[PDB]
Amino acid sequence: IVGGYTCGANTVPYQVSLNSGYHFCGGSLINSQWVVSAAHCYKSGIQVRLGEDNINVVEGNEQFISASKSIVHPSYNSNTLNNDIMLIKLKSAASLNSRVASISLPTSCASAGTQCLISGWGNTKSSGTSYPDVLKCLKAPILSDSSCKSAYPGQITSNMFCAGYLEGGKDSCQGDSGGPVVCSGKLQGIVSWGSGCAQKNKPGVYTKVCNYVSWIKQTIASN
Ligand SMILES: c1cnc2c(c1)ccc1cccnc12
Ligand SMILES: [Ca+2]
Ligand SMILES: [O]
Ligand SMILES: [V+3]
Repeated sequence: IVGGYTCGANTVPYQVSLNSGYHFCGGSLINSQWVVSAAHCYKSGIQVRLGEDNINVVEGNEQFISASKSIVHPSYNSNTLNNDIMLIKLKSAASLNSRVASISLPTSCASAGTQCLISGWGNTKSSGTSYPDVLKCLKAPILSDSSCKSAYPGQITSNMFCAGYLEGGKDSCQGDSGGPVVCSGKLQGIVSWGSGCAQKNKPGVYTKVCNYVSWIKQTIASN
């Protein structure tokens, strides 16, 4: 997260770190047994880390639970990043309390202009590299479909939305992938892609979670 702020420990209690020996992506806890992340975050050997603030120190609220199964969306296209969503089933159920809690799926899509909370442990620089140990946060508005399409002509599908600031300075970045975009208490986005980070006229692009609730529910119903 470039241009954000330190969230404060366990104030984003649905935020997960995906670990394969190291943090490589975020995700969102949607119930005691399932995490939503980006399909482009797929890898084998994932451990889900819940209750994290500093990802390099055991602070006392963590739950570390291995994935038993990962399910990339059937129509995920890694070339276009269309349908950039994946479900991760936990080997054992998370214990839900104030420091670890699920985030609700949407019933309806979010509106443009809605201020959302984006979070993660990604790069905090738009040029150069600096990775934070504690969870970073960013408040960012959903942008119009037309502004999004103007920013990335020929690249935005109906399963994507832009959020952020056309002036630059504030964005998600490398290592935030797969993490939440929460608007009015619903998981509306997943950190997907952009063109650099925090550049003028290049806002972040997010998977539009409201288009996947049927697939999520059906999948959870049978796995
Ligand atoms: C870890 C983190 N981010 C990424 C990947 C792995 C792989 C692909 C990709 C494409 C767009 C944005 N982020 C990532
Ligand atoms: Ca920790
Ligand atoms: O990334
Ligand atoms: V990334």
